[PDB]
Amino acid sequence: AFPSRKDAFRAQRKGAKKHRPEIIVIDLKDHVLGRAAAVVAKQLLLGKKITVVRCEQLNIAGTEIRNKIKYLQYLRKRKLTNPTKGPFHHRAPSDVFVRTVRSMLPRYTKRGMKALNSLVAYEGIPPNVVRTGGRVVIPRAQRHVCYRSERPYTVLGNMCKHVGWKYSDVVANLEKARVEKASRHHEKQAKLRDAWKSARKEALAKMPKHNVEVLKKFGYA
Amino acid sequence: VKVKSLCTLQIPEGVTVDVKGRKVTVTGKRGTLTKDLTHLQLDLRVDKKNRTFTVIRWFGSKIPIACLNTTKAHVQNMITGVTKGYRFKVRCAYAHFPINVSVDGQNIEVRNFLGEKRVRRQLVPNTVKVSQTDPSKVKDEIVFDGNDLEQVSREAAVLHQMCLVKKKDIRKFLDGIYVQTKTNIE
Amino acid sequence: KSHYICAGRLVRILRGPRQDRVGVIVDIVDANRVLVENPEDAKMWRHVQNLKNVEPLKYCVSVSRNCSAKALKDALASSKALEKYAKTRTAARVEAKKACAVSTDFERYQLRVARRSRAHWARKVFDEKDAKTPVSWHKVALKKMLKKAAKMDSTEGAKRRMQKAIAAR
Amino acid sequence: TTSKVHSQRSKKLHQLSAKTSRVNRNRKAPRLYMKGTLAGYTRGLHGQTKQTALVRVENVNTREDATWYVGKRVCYVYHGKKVKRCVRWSKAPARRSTTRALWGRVTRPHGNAGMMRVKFNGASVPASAIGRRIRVYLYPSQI
RNA sequence: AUCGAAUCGCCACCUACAAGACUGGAGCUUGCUCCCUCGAAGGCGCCAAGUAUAUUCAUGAUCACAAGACA
RNA sequence: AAAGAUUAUCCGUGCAAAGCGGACGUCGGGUCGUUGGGCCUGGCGAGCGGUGGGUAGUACAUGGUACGCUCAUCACC
Ligand SMILES: [Mg+2]
Ligand SMILES: [Mg+2]
Repeated sequence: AFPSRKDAFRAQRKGAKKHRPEIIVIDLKDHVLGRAAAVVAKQLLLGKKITVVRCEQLNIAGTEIRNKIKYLQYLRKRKLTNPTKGPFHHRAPSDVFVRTVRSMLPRYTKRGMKALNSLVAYEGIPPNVVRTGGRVVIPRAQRHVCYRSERPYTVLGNMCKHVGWKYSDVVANLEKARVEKASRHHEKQAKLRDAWKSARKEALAKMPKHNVEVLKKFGYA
Repeated sequence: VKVKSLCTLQIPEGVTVDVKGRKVTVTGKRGTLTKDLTHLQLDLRVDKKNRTFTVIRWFGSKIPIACLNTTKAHVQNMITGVTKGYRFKVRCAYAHFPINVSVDGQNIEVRNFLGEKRVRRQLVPNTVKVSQTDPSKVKDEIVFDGNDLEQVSREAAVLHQMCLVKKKDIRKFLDGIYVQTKTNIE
Repeated sequence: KSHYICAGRLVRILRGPRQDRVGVIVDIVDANRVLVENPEDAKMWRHVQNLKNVEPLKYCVSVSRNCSAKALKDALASSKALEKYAKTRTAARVEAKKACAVSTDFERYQLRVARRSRAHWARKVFDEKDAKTPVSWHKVALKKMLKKAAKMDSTEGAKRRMQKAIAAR
Repeated sequence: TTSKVHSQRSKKLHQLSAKTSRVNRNRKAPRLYMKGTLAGYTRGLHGQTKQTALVRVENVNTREDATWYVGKRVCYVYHGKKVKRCVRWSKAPARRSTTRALWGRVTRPHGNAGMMRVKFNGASVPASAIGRRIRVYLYPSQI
C-alpha cells in the first residue's frame, strides 16, 4: 500500500506525473446482491478494475429474518477440531459482497486471484473515491427492475448489523456528513452551471448559420 | 386478475388529507398525523375540491386487493383522530389485593398486584396522555388520551399485559387490568 | 400523470421491426395485448402488439373499440394528434436518431465542426461574462486575492523591490 | 533573505488573470483499431482447445456486429525482457524495443453477444494474454 | 539509473440526492384537459483557439507494437 | 488521505462559502530559463528557537526538570 522509498525515487528520476489506472466505480445502492456479483465477477475476469461503494445498501429478496437466519446457518459452519484456519465469517457488508464475488470466481487459480484482487469494496463512499468521477450502476441488477415491489426485501447493512457488524452507526454518520457536504457543494456551483447553460444558449446566435442547421438536423438545437 | 379495484372515502370539512409517494398526512384541528405506507404499493389520490380519498389497486389478485380496504380504514382512523381523538378507559379488577396505580407525568406505577412486592413500571410516550379518574366518581379507572388509535391502544394493552396472573388458574384468578370503554375525547 | 391504455390512445412502438413508429390503440384484447393501427404509416396496418412493447403518449383520439378504418382516419386527422406529436422534443429526437444512423462520414464531419463551433462560441460568451462577474475557479480566486495583494503590494518596501528587479529584465 | 511568497504571489496574480476557458484537445496520433480483451480459448466442460481464441470487443454486442469483423487482422501487444529483432530493425532503428506483437485474424462470430473467434498466425496466443488488451484493426477493409 | 517496455478519454459543467404504484407545474372530472423549459442526450474532445483569407508535411518508398503519448 | 497556476505558487479562520486575520528584511554575486523568473551562495541586521556561562524567585513528590534576566554558540539562514 504505502509506496517504498525506491519506488518514489524511481518516479522522481523518471519525472512522471500522477497516475491513476482506469477504475470503474459502481454505486451498489438498491442493487440485487447476486445479480450484481455475477456481473462484476465476469467483468473482473475480463481485466476490469472495479471499485464498489455503498455496499451496506445492497438488497436481498425476502424478509430480513429469513436472510438473517441464512447467515446464521453459514456462521455455524466451522472446523470443529480447530476453529482457527476454519471458515472465516465476515460480518461487514463490503466483505459479504466480496465473498459473494469470490465464490463466483475460480479463486484457487492465479488468474482468479488476479480478478479478485482487482476489486475494492467500501461501506458508503469514502473521501478518496468521492471526486474520482461519475458513478455507474448495473441496470440489469437494480432493485426496481428486478423485484416485484410487493415482495419484502432486506437491506444488507440492516441484516449485517444484527449478526456481528459493529460499524453500522459509524457508516451512517459518515454518509450523512458526506451528503450534506456534497449538497452544500452542489448548492454552490449552481451559478457556474447556469452560466454555462446560458453560454451554450447564447452561442447559437454567434455561430455561423449553416452550422446551426446542422445542429438542428441531428437534434442538438 | 382484476383490472381495477378501488375504495373511496369522504373527508370532512375540517380535515385535510395529503398523499405523496404512499405517505399520508392527515391534518385537522386538535393535531395532525402521518402514516408511512411505502410497503403497500397502491395508488392513492385525494380530490381536494370534492373531499374524497381514493385508493386503487391495478391488476391485483386477492392478496394485494385485501390491502386497499386496510388502507381506507387506516386513513379513516387518522381522520377520526384529528377530529374527535381517542379515549381508552381502563379498570383494575381485583378480588382481595387492591391494585394501587400511581400515575405521575407520563409514568405509571402498579403496586400490590396479587400482593406481589414487585413494582410494574410503564413509560407512556408523549403522544398519549394518561390520567387517573378521581375515585369518588369511578374506582380505579385509568384513561388514555391521544390522537393515534394505534398509539392509544397498546398503551392500555401494554398495561394489561404487565398485570397478568402467572402459575395460577386464570379462570379462578380473574385479577387484572382490562380496557372497558373505547370512545372519543370530544 | 401517466397516460392510460385506452381506445384511441396514441403509442410508440419500443422494440421490434416497427420500432419508433406511432399507432392508435383501437382495441384492447386483454391485460397483455392491444390492436394497434395507424392509417398514415404504411407499415402500421391493424395488428396485435404486446403491451410491453408500447409507450403511451399524451394524445388520445375519440374512437370506440373496434372502430372502422374510416372512422379512425377521420378522428386522427381531425384531432391533429400526429401534427401535435411531431412538434414535441421526443419526436424530434427520434428523427435525429434516424438521421445519425444513416449518416455518412462527411455528414459526421459536418456535425463535428458544428458542435465544435458552438463549443468555441460558448467559451467566448462565458469568458466575456466571467470577466464582469467572476464565476469560474480562476476568476473567483483572482478576485479573492486582489484586495489582499493590493494592500500588501502598496507598501514602500514592495515598491522598491518592484523596480529594482523589473529593471534587470 | 526575503521570503519567496512575494515573488510567488506575483506569478499567481498574473497567471490567474491570464487564464481563459481553454479545454484539452486530443490532437495526438490517432487510434486506428478497436479495443478488445482476450476472454480465453474455445472450450467445453471437457477442457479447452487453444488453437482458437475468444475475443470480446467494446461496443460489439451482437452477432451481426461481430460478422462485420470477420477477416480483420488481430494483434496482441506485450513486451519481453530484452530487445530482439523486429520489422524494419535496420530500416527504422527507432522501432527497436522490448515490445512484441502476435498477429491473428477473426474467423467467425461466437454466440449472439458479439463474441468473436480469432486464430493467431501459426502458434496459439499465450494464456498470459487472458484478460489483456487485444487490438482489432479495420483492415482488410471491405468498404 | 539501469529502464527498452504492455496500457491509448479529458474536465474546476458527470464527479450531489431521492423515487420508478408515477419526481416539470396546475385544474377537477382522478384520467382527462391545460400551461411550460413540451418530459428520450453530463459537457467537452476527433487536427486553423474555429468554419474562413490560410498553411511544413514525401524517399518512413504498399501491412507490420503509433517510428509517439503531459490532451 | 488531502483539495488546485492540474494539488505547483505560502499559514490560519469559515460551510469544498461570503469574507476575515497573519507573514523577517536589506545589500551583493554566480548560474540556468517573461513576471517584482527558478536555483545556489556571501555580508549586515531582526525574530522564533536548541545547547552551555553567570544570576533571582517559584512550581512540581523534595537530586531534577521547567520557568525570568543576561552572555556565548549553533540552527532556520
Ligand atoms: Mg418497479
Ligand atoms: Mg540575505
